[PDB]
Amino acid sequence: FQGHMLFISATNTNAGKTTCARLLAQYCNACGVKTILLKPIETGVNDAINHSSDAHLFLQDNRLLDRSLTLKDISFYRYHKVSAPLIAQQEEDPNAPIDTDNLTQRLHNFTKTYDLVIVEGAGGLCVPITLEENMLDFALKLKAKMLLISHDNLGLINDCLLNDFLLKSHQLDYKIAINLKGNNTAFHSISLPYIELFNTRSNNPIVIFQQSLKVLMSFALKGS
Amino acid sequence: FQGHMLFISATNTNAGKTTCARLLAQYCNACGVKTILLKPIETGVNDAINHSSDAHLFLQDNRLLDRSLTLKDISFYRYHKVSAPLIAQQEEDPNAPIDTDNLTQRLHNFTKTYDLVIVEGAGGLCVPITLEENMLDFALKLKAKMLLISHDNLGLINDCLLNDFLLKSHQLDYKIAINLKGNNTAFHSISLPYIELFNTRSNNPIVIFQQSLKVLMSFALKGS
Ligand SMILES: Nc1ncnc2c1ncn2[C@@H]1O[C@H](COP(=O)(O)OP(=O)(O)NP(=O)(O)O)[C@@H](O)[C@H]1O
Ligand SMILES: Nc1ncnc2c1ncn2[C@@H]1O[C@H](COP(=O)(O)OP(=O)(O)NP(=O)(O)O)[C@@H](O)[C@H]1O
Ligand SMILES: [Mg+2]
Ligand SMILES: [Mg+2]
Repeated sequence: FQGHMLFISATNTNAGKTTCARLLAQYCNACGVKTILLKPIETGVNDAINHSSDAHLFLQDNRLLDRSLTLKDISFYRYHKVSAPLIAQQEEDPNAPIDTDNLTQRLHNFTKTYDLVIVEGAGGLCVPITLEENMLDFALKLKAKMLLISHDNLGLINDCLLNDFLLKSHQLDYKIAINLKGNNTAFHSISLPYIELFNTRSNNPIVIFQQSLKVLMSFALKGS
Repeated sequence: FQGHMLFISATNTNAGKTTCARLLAQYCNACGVKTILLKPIETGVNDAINHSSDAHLFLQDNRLLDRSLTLKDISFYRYHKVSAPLIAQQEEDPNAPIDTDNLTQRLHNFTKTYDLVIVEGAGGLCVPITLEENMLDFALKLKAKMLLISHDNLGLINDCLLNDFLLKSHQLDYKIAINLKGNNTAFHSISLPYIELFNTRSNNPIVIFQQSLKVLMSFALKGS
């Protein structure tokens, strides 16, 4: 088999995809599992003046494995508008719809040279890419496994379970992981009691990302 | 037929259920459609010291139609903890699980005396009530129509469409309405372009609450 592919989505923008992706790739690389970070679609950027977008952060990490990589090797559709990608594309690049067949080829080409290809999405599972496809559709076309990152605040129960319902209704292997930030102990008192109950009753438990680097590495790499 | 019943849920706590419920009930009552507001389950309250919970606000509105109403007539399970109702119940009232058969009877009794019974939920569609039921399950047992209120910020696309997927996967009549707050014009530039596209492609469009009091009154009251 060629390298494994793990898509990283989230309950919400700013839940922690980039933070968690970078931590997981660092952990895998430290275990000798050669791992690249890709951000194929990114909104909210201005590359002429700012070098700290997600693709820039990924690029810094990635060049520890390949100095020759450049931004355009790991991120392909980039927009200024802080919006769903479909809208940003229609406004800023009307003649170039996002081509997910092209993306699928470019992402799978990295499975030749990496043990694990981590793909950060944008927006959320239902956020529109093209007129006919959302982020989940893209992940399904990739045949990737899915890591959905949740925020750690009140509301995470509802958000996790809305995504669980959508994911379980589709043919893909997925995990949900809560990105539990430092200084948050309300989580343990308010939300954790239900996560624990849910996990006794579910075949696919919701985990805490920070407790789960080994589990998530195992998940990403298992099988064919 | 006896009075109609409309359940009000949301994308997130604080999206605007109470605000929108009170506006819709006021509009219906001003049209001669006798409407009561109920908050059967409420967390985060301390009735010994605070009289501005959702049930208190509903009670003030409701007593314009019936002076004899009291808090216990319109709200039945009330907890101090700011959490999902299941957790608050297990911690504060371990011997009294929330009984949704009891709730269904109490809520339906108001269809004798009102043209429309508006029922605010808590937490979100997937938030747990009992070990076996969430808010959506409660609304399904009620046989109510559903009004899901969305927030108006970046992220509303994903949130609305996650709820749309869950709702359309169940046997109930529902609308999604965005609670568009004053002073928000980013909405029109950032999110509205996709809502408009989605609505051309959907048999059940996402509306803006503030544009939709007549439409939503019609929805709540139509048919048997
Ligand atoms: N565990 C954490 N501890 C402390 N800060 C965090 C943590 N996770 C995320 N952050 C901060 O929260 C912000 C958002 O996190 P980030 O990982 O960029 O989210 P994201 O989901 O990738 N955002 P986006 O790609 O724009 O949708 C950043 O400033 C992070 O540094
Ligand atoms: N359209 C609006 N314009 C201005 N303020 C609003 C608007 N909608 C909601 N708010 C305020 O936002 C806060 C939350 O609204 P509220 O209607 O109480 O939400 P909710 O969904 O019922 N909350 P909860 O029942 O606790 O889950 C309140 O302080 C409201 O006054
Ligand atoms: Mg990111
Ligand atoms: Mg409320």
